[PDB]
Amino acid sequence: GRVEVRVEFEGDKMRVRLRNDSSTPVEVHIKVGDEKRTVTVNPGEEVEVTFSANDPHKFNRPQFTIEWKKGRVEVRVEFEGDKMRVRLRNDSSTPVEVHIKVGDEKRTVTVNPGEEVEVTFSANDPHKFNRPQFTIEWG
Ligand SMILES: [Tb+3]
Ligand SMILES: [Tb+3]
Ligand SMILES: [Tb+3]
Repeated sequence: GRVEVRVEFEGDKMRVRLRNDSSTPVEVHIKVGDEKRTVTVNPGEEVEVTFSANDPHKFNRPQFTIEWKKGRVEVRVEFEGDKMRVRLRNDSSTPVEVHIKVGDEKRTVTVNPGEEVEVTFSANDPHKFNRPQFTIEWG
């Protein structure tokens, strides 16, 4: 299994592309401020989710929840100063590799059931954090 989540912050828009390269349908929840969007991604399927905000600063702390039907992986991104914090919580019965890609930086962490992992990324240039992407891998 693999669920690919790509984010682009092109403008007043957060685009999220979700690919389910696994054999079970996943439900994906995204929260940014007052707006929550929710989508089923069937096996093989790609879905685009787009938030708008006049003030693009309201996209500071987006949360992603992948549900398999229990089984949830929660991913919170906190853009604070020159740093991007990524907090991964695994609430399933099985470990998950999370591969993270922010500009040049590539980073892989295992997350066992009931573990929370925080990875911090640095930027010389806050435009490094404009197209962050993460993949959750299971079995
Ligand atoms: Tb684009
Ligand atoms: Tb539902
Ligand atoms: Tb469920």
